[PDB]
Amino acid sequence: DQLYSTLKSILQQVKSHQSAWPFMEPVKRTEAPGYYEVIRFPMDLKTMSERLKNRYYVSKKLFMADLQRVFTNCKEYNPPESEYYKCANILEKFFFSKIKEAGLID
Ligand SMILES: CN1CCC[C@@H](Nc2nc3cc[nH]c3c(=O)n2C)C1
Repeated sequence: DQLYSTLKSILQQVKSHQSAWPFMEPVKRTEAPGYYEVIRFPMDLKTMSERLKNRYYVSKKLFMADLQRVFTNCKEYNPPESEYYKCANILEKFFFSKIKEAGLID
């Protein structure tokens, strides 16, 4: 499917970005105790990859929602001057640029 091919490319490019390291896998309780009592809807790029392979992203408004949740979770949990917050904004920019290059639209 062409939609699948585009999203996989976009996601793979996001996963390769230098600023994607805080979001590759789910937050661990060891890394942030009590995280999962504040962030009701966790999301990460591994979870997104599996969701892509399982064919859950039948639309753009969907792939966007999951990836945006990653950023909003980080901005809600962390302060603006932490490296996690900084990484979210850098990666968000890159993401939106990649969305434009592909002309991905609803
Ligand atoms: C799998 N692990 C590897 C290590 C980094 C972790 N991601 C992460 N950790 C902390 C700690 C405080 N705030 C955050 C945060 O916002 N994030 C996204 C994911």
